Amino acid sequence: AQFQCQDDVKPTSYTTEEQKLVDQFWNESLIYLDQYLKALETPTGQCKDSAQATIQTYNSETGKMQTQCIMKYRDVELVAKHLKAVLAEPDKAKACFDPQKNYKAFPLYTPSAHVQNLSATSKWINRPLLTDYYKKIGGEIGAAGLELNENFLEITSRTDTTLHWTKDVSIKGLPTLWSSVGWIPFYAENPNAGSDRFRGGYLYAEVMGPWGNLRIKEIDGEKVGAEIGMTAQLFNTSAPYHYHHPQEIYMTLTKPQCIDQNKHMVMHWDNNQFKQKRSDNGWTVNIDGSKGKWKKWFSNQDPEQNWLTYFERNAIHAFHTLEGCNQTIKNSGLVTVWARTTAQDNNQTTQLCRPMTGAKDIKTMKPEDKAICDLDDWKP
Ligand SMILES: [Zn+2]
Repeated sequence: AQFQCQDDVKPTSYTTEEQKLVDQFWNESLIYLDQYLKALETPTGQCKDSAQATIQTYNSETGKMQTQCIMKYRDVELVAKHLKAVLAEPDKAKACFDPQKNYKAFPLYTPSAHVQNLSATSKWINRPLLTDYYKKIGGEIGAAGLELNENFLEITSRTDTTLHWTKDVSIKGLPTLWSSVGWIPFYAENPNAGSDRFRGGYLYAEVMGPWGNLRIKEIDGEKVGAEIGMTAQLFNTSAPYHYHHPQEIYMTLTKPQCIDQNKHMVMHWDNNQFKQKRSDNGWTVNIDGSKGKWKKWFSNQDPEQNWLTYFERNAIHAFHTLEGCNQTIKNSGLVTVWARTTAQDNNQTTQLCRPMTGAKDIKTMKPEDKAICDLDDWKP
């Protein structure tokens, strides 16, 4: 196959010792992506040819979760095709791989010196530390960011990968990968993103994609939509309802300490539980989960049974860690393998629903608060 890299992949020359640091990073990236392919393709549940994914946590007509065999989606099928191509000719794919040591698009971080010390590669890349970032920010956002990043290894180690993976894709099994990828405090500076603790207690990283370490633009003239990485959300946080054009996949790694520690919601934009009104080339979606109505929309997440979920375009979704033992545990959270399938078409912006009661209530947003989501049509 023919690989065309993204335009910001620049030729590089490493010393012999530096090349070994890159190579270990690359090798663990390939394990991660091979395990990702196997997680998509290995049959589970009542699916014969691929993994069974939750696509609605509450189907309005059945009052029950709704699933689909994940490789029935053509965009997922193409991710798998492109992963197979990468794994079949990794020397060619490696031309598009870079440790992002001098990446200019935006800042990338390592959680802490403790996490940095997990690999010679991470020490060499020498990303700025999130413990320094959040000490400077201070306040309640900084307090949450310190709590997450000071305890990052413990939070991301409380995982069980034995049932749906054949190798430990967590930070324990792939420490060079998890310590060297670029971590992004995606919500820390977003005043619309809800509570201060959620904003400081959220991180993601991208192994493969238009902003990852592996940045392939096209394979055999096909645009690579795959965008694959990981997320970490501190316990006792709730996110605002989210939506966006790209389809999205989460695989839950955290082993919960109570069945309701980590709850998620995904419901299609046109679900009859919401109120929709046509807007100019879009939809206004009003969400009223008040007075306990939200509870039936949210499902428990775990690495065995409810481990896989796939979000169709503009599906409303949220991750919620306030219930149950979130009020007794410590140094815990929700850690996942994360992906989007169409990162090179339509609007990649992560959209946030907003409180119906105005900006005054952003800092307490939670599933029970009435919200408005301004969805845009995507291109066919
Ligand atoms: Zn999302």
